Amino acid sequence: DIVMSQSPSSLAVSAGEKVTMSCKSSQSLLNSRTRKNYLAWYQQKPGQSPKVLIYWASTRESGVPDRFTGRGSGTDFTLTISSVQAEDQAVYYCKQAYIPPLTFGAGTKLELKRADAAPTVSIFPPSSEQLTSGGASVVCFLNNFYPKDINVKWKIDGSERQNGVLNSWTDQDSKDSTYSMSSTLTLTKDEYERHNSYTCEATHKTSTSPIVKSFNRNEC
Amino acid sequence: QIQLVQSGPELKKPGETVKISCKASGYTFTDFSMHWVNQAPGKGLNWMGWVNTETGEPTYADDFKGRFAFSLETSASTAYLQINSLKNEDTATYFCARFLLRQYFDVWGAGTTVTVSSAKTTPPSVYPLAPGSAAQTNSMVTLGCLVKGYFPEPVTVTWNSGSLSSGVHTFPAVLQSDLYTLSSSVTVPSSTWPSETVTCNVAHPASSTKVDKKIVPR
Amino acid sequence: KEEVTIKVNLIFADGKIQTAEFKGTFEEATAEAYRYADLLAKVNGEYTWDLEDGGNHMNIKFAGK
Repeated sequence: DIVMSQSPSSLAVSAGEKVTMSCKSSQSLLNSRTRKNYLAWYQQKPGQSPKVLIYWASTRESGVPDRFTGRGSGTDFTLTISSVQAEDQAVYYCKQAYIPPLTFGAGTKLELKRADAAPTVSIFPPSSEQLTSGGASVVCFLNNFYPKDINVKWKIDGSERQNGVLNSWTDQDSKDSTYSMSSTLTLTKDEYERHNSYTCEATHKTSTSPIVKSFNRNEC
Repeated sequence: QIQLVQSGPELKKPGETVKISCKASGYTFTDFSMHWVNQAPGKGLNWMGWVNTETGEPTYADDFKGRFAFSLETSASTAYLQINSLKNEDTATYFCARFLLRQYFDVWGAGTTVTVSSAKTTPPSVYPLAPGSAAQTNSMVTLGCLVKGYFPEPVTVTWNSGSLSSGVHTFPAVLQSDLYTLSSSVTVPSSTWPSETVTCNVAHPASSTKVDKKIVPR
Repeated sequence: KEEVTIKVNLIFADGKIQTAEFKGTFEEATAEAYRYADLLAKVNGEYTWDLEDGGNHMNIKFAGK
């Protein structure tokens, strides 16, 4: 089979800047008869189906912005994008269709960098209908923080541990290019009311000192 | 008005067979072939093969030679895909796509998502999340909803029925104890919260659950 | 995809910075890294580099023009 290699496997760039992706085929895709390389690039955003950007290695399909380009012949191709913008947040695939089986590259993930940002955290105690049922989830939100890595832990203070502290992450924001996670602290009620203060600890590039957000066993 | 419409997400248990459809619209189904492409959670795209729409002949890619068939129904201008005796690893999204002469796919289905698992269908429970007004007041407020203990995949989430869009962050479910957890996040000026009303909408086709939740101040 | 991952900082002339990761065996990866640099070379010119963390990170500096 024709084996498709893509590089790099991920890339992070800033807005306005030129991004270049490469695709190499294990053998040529030049079609003798046609005079056309049977090479196509697709983009695919979180949640969606893929959509073509380029076909015949260098033909741009109607409605894709001219900032998208490709080139190459044989076995070396590239995809260039002249101004990356948050909307260009996605995975890009090349696909050959020279001789079957049709095969894809394992895809280049394109992510934007931008100016650092502090998260915006927010604590939430559990909630009646839930209390009522037996559990006690507690929840925190670190939405809109730039560098993607981040950690987290739970403390009823001198207590700081976990079990059932499940967190989640989202893909890079299409608007503002940042990142966010939810943190979701499972206990039980009989226990939640037996313990203390209840805090949130938010470690990021943007602070020596953590961001701490702790709550009302005073309103609650 | 030019499209492939694909059947809803499937939940199967190991051993079962599944059969997914893809319905053309807005084009002469006969003029082109249909192919198929899947993709496991978090991975890249794998070509499964194609079927000739003007003779029914299905060429399969060696990875899916076996338990996969490709049929048709031209007269309903539909393609289908059958997978025999499921297995875990068949967990994936499957795609339908129209192939053009110029050697690219033009029109993709949305994909039907196959979930291969023994876990039992369950509904969420929803819980609101509100600002307690125990230590701070900011200009802007972060309401949340939280969607707990359910199976299988999907649950949709909306804020004000769709109207609140612009500062949400709904989270990928996170499997655990054969159960999933989501949650959602919203940010409205406070100049609007009290005030305007903010409710979130959750749905779980599998459990036929629809549920609205207003988020009521503290 | 990840069998090893080679992180690279791309560092061009006027100090813009991009950053890239590589897929695969320590050796096909290290090579797609260099082959990627070369491709960029073509416009951004010649480079140098210094390897850190067991060669499992790499900074590649382009000379501009």
